[PDB]
Amino acid sequence: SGFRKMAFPSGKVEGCMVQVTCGTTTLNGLWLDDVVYCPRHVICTSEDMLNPNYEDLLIRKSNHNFLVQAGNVQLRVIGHSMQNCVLKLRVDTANPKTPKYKFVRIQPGQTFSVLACYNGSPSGVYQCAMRPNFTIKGSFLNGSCGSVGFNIDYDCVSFCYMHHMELPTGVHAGTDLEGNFYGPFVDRQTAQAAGTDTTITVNVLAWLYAAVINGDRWFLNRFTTTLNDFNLVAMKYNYEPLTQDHVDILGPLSAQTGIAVLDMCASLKELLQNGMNGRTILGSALLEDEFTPFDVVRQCS
Amino acid sequence: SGFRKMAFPSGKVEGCMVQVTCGTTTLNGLWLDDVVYCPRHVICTSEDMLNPNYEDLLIRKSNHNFLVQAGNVQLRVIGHSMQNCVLKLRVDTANPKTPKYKFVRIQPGQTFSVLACYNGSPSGVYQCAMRPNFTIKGSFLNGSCGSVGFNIDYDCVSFCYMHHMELPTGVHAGTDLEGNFYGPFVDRQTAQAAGTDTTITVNVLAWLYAAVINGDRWFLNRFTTTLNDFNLVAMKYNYEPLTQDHVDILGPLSAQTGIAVLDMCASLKELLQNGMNGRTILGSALLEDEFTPFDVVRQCS
Ligand SMILES: Cn1cnc(Cn2c(=O)nc(Nc3cc4cn(C)nc4cc3Cl)n(Cc3cc(F)c(F)cc3F)c2=O)n1
Ligand SMILES: Cn1cnc(Cn2c(=O)nc(Nc3cc4cn(C)nc4cc3Cl)n(Cc3cc(F)c(F)cc3F)c2=O)n1
Repeated sequence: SGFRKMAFPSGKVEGCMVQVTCGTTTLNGLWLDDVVYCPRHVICTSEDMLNPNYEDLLIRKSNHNFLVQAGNVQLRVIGHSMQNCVLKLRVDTANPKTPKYKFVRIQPGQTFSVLACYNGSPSGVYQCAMRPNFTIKGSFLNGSCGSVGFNIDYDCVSFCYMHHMELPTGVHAGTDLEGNFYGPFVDRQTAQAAGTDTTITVNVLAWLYAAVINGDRWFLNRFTTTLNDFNLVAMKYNYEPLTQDHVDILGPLSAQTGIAVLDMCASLKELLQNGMNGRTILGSALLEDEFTPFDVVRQCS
Repeated sequence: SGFRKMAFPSGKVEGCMVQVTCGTTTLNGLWLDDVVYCPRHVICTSEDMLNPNYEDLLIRKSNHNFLVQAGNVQLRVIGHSMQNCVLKLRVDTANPKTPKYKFVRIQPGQTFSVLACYNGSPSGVYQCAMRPNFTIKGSFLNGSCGSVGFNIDYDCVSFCYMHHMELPTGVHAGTDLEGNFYGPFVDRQTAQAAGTDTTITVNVLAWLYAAVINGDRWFLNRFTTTLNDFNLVAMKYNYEPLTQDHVDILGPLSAQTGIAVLDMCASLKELLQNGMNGRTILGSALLEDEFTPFDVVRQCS
């Protein structure tokens, strides 16, 4: 029993982080086989950071301009290329601890583990979700550029996020491991605004099922609603649309608990309309939306 | 910016977990140097589990009754001893990935990372606190016995918890790595009740400082209170006493934010008396008490 914000064990990823330095600019890189992946922002001097032309900046570089340090051992760069917003540095040594891995891009509403990293040294691990507005509400300080987000399936690490910058609201923006940004952001040191966010409805329902599995049932009721009558109220509360696919994905949880999805939706409608009234669900006083149906099944087996 | 429930990177601990089997009973063990540490409950058959006499059960065992599996490799047991509620199995192979480590016992109110483990295989990592009543609000399923909790300081892993059982309220009880239980619990398969819990006041104040560092200031006020007038109200709300040592420990956070501790206490008194009124602090709608002052400084550098 119990329900926590649970990350994947980070060991397989810790063994891949290195430090990348170009000039006096430094950040974190990801060493897989004989390639190091890192934000291309590393080739910016402090004067290039506001408005870089990255093609210009990189053609002025050679392999010897890149200092890669894997803990103690300096890795010799023997090639460099740029792929969208990530730089690829070929090194003369394959990482002997390279896990089986994939580069996957995730969807808004999906979760992943973040290994926060500073000067190539892992500092902490936490779980988060990609928000509907393509930001993440991370925890990152100066020096965290290049930290990665990932999921693990069996023994395969699916890398899905590489951290780039913090927006003025304190939320975070980055790319997939092919260098393509999540959301309408660009890798310049300029203030950029996140769009309006929404609440991930299917995740809230998944978490309510987790509560029932763990014996929190006070919010349940005998009522039911239709899909469209639910979506009419929820969207007044800045909730995203609940599709039949979302209802379908919630199937297994509905089966294990014996509570129909539209029955759970009637509970959520009342919680939205009435609040939670000095009560908690799984230790929280608000409706938690950063647990996917898969996360719930994973933790509530 | 940002503030999350952040665990330590788990790699150094993942490399130490093994599976221990005695008869048909199986659980997780911790392999450090040439010793495997695990709950002594493993020597119980299903019929011994309710009311074991562990000295009796163990004298009837020999080294060949213990199957230790480090992933693929079977470790040969060459000795066994029992220390309080943990069993020590000497093996013929030192763990080549043994980190620098210590066995430390933690205090109620202190936090640690949990590596949840099943059949010797790490599954997830999360952060939690030792509650004032010496339980932890973990997330554990069947097969998690022997999972460990830890902190990391520089490169040294300080092991502080080994998981044993789940209580009827769904909270969790275990021992330090010397086998001495936290709290008034015993390793028998009988229903045991946790005592009444309290809220960790110094941690709530630390988290309010974290909020101010992250720009959440709506709960601040121009008032101040005395230590004893604060403790009179807080204890009406099942909060633990705030000592001058607690005020002293909060010193650095008070200095970095320029908010005196008893000024922050006046904010907490109002939050307790008035509630939070449809507003959130660092993404939570209740007063979070599982972040220590050190956790805040760690994450809000
Ligand atoms: C508060 N915070 C939260 N997350 C972050 C991540 N982050 C970062 O770590 N570094 C950044 N700028 C750099 C300055 C450097 C100074 N030296 C010596 N080396 C440096 C390297 C970097 Cl990468 N930034 C800002 C930033 C990074 C980008 F990749 C980008 F495209 C635009 C940006 F404005 C940053 O956000 N900090
Ligand atoms: C739901 N939950 C949450 N945490 C836990 C931890 N936990 C556990 O993992 N196993 C336990 N009993 C066993 C049964 C076995 C069956 N086989 C084949 N092997 C087994 C091994 C164990 Cl250890 N228990 C119960 C329990 C474990 C103890 F160590 C103890 F002292 C008293 C107890 F009641 C358990 O709580 N489950």
